[PDB]
Amino acid sequence: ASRILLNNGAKMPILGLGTWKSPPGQVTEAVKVAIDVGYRHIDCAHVYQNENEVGVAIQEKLREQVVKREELFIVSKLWCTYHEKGLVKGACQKTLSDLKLDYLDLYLIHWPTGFKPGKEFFPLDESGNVVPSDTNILDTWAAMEELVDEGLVKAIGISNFNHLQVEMILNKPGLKYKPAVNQIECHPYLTQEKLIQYCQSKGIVVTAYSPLGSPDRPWAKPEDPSLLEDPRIKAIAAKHNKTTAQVLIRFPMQRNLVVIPKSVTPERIAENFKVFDFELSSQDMTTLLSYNRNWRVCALLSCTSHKDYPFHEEF
Ligand SMILES: NC(=O)c1ccc[n+]([C@@H]2O[C@H](COP(=O)([O-])OP(=O)(O)OC[C@H]3O[C@@H](n4cnc5c(N)ncnc54)[C@H](OP(=O)(O)O)[C@@H]3O)[C@@H](O)[C@H]2O)c1
Ligand SMILES: O=C(O)CCc1cccc(-c2ccc([N+](=O)[O-])o2)c1
Repeated sequence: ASRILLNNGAKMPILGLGTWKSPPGQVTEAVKVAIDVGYRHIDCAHVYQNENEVGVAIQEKLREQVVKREELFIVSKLWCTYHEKGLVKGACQKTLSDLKLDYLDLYLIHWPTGFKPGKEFFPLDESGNVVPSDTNILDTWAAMEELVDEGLVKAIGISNFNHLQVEMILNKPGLKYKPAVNQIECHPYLTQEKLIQYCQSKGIVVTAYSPLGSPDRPWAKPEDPSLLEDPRIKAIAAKHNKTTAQVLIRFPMQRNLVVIPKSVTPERIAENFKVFDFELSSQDMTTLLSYNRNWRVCALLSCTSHKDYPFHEEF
């Protein structure tokens, strides 16, 4: 099956196109190509600074009648500087305006860490520490629930929440809507078994981000581990007559995850979608899981003292 059922009753395509780091001059064509070759889920965020350009592509394909709005699954995320209850709606509305949509299929709290509101996405003190917000995440969640009730979003969820943070949302007094999704980093070097099992056991769908290990991350070092170049993964790919990237995308799919590889290269966008016609064996899956080394692409030193920093806990 190409979609997974969410706890709001909607179906979410298990493959989507990522857009973090997609240059604004290239992302419009990337999204157009993606839709042309079958993608029906785009992962966006205000902090990526390219939602207007993503929106241009979506709008053209809707106008062209290449795809109906009901067939698309568009995801965006509430940035850290908008956790205050009174800022949530405006942040969502700005994203809707940029994407040129009247609703989002899914809106995520991007990180559990709230930051001081202002123009800067990462407000810093004079010593380089991020400046936190005092807004309780449970209050941010209530504000997210209001978006469902106002028709701006069909589903709400969370991202980069650890198990205790997920539990805190699930245990919120007066909880109205459970989170539909937790979007987290996940790949063979950070397999996330514990957190995934917990989320799935609660009916929360997990989306795997950076499934290729984010080789274009700005802080990449030459000596870092590289999934795409791992000869063991290359060997599994060769056995199946697929590329290493295709194996890396298929892997989370077979764990009942959604996966959102990013590309702005038309040939790769197409390659990355050709993952529905082969199966990794259980042995392949266990072998890929065995490569776990708790290696994390996405975490910032500036945030490590924030009270809600998610990655101190084991999971
Ligand atoms: N919620 C969060 O906090 C969070 C954090 C990180 C990421 N995300 C989401 O997850 C998406 C994916 O993660 P990511 O962008 O970090 O990294 P990724 O999808 O793991 O890797 C993207 C990199 O892989 C390259 N690539 C793509 N397909 C390839 C292929 N078939 N062969 C070889 N190279 C290929 C891309 O190059 P080209 O583009 O040049 O083709 C790009 O450099 C993001 O774009 C974003 O939407 C969310
Ligand atoms: O958020 C995205 O989707 C991409 C930008 C990014 C990349 C890496 C890290 C953090 C980030 C935001 C907050 C923290 N933190 O460690 O608490 O890290 C944010």
